[PDB]
Amino acid sequence: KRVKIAKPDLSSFQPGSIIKIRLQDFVTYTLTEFNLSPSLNMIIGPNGSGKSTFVCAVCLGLAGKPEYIGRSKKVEDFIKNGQDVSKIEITLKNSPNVTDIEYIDARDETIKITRIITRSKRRSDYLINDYQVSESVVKTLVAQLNIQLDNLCQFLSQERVEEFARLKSVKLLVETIRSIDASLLDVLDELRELQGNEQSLQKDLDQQSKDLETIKAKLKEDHAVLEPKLDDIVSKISARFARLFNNVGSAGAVRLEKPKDYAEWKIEIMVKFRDNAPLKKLDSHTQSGGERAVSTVLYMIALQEFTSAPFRVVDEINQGMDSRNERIVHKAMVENACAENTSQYFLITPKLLTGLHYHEKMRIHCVMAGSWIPNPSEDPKMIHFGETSNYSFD
Amino acid sequence: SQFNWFRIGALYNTISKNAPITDHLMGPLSIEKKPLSKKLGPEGSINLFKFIIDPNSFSRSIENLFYTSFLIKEGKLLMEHDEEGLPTIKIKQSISHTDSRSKEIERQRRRAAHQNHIIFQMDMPTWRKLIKKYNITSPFLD
Repeated sequence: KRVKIAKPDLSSFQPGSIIKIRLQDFVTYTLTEFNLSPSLNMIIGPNGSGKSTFVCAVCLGLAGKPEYIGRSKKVEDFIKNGQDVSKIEITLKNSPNVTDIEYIDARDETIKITRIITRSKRRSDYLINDYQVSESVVKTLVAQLNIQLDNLCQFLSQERVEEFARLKSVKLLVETIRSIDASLLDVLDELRELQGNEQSLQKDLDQQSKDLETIKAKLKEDHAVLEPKLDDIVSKISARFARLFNNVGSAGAVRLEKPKDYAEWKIEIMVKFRDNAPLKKLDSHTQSGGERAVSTVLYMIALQEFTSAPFRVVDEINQGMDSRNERIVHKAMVENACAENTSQYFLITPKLLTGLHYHEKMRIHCVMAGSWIPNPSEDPKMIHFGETSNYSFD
Repeated sequence: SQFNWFRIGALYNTISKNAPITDHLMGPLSIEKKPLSKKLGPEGSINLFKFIIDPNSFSRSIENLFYTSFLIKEGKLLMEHDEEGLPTIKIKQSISHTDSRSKEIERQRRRAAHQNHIIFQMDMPTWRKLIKKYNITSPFLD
């Protein structure tokens, strides 16, 4: 019978994932379709061939702007040279937990978000299930899906990779305290400053005697409330760090050192991937680039299940790190993809690596074109790039 | 450390599993270096003049505008002229086209057409005026 493409049933796919992506009127790709695996995604292709352009278009489709991803803004690059409008369509699973939606019911399972870029018009106009809206609606939807673009944890770019490369313990403390509500740290800092000034008044005294007891009682109560939650969080993240570093054959844990002063609490990362390198904080100059990249990627992965973001985006990651650290981080990615209901990562491989391991759960996508291959628009079966389940029935 | 962990271990690897066991002495030690609107139905239409006013509440007009508010964001709302010459409130079907730009073409088509903002639809004098003739007015949505 007639060949039928696999049904893009969003119920089977995990919530927040993307099944089919439509790319219209872009550089060297005017008519393209992409299918993304529910577990994890792999795209193979040289940098500058449109794969990075396609990923950036997907990012901009969901209330994304070029200057909000930590990179230069080039709207004209997306628009096909000659064509007036360039269009990206992205479909996600829908759940009755997000408000301010147009035309789509809560019980509905489909959210279609379309972004169009044109030269003549300079405005932020998006589409929700093919209905024109301002960027505010799509932005608040993205906020209500627990996914963030400005934050570097959910989305990783080349500038963000560089920023993670030289990362201080204070930044680790900041990101830990921003993941959970940051009011607790502010309150404890206020109480510790109150303790300091009360102790200063006490040595000055050496009305004042009535103080330093209620203050210390309040400080003890706040510390007692604060301690178990961060203790269990630190234990969990350290366990995840160890279970992600086991494949490297190294021992490491994310420890939260807590001096007497609450603001002096810092984050320590234990490194064992290289025997010569002693146990110290992550830094680019002393350690090798590949091992540091693997460590920070694993640290990103550890803070994914706890987060409610539907997926995480990493860019310029599969580019070779010594062909050994990159191999072990690919093995870690395979192991993570073995677990079900995991976030979908849009992988970028600017440089080809010999003997890459391909898990059955993940699928590779190729965007390269051949001279003997007919034009994608004229060939009905060539519109899909790097997809094999489309040809087979269902 | 109370139970026989050897007797069971002695039964295994000996009675069953027929597993070869060898000392394998340290021979390599000595290696030689070898040197949203599902319920509604479209066709009905009625005047809007008491569709807004409710003796119970003044805000009833806002919820009538709330029906438009869901349609304001894309602007698909358009009410048609009746004998009075002004737009008349009616229900709208769900509409869908082929691609995301096809509906966009649809919306800018309606913007190009003449728009019904010559007179703000809800005005005080005429509502009383129609009440006196036929006392019909009335809201169809509540």
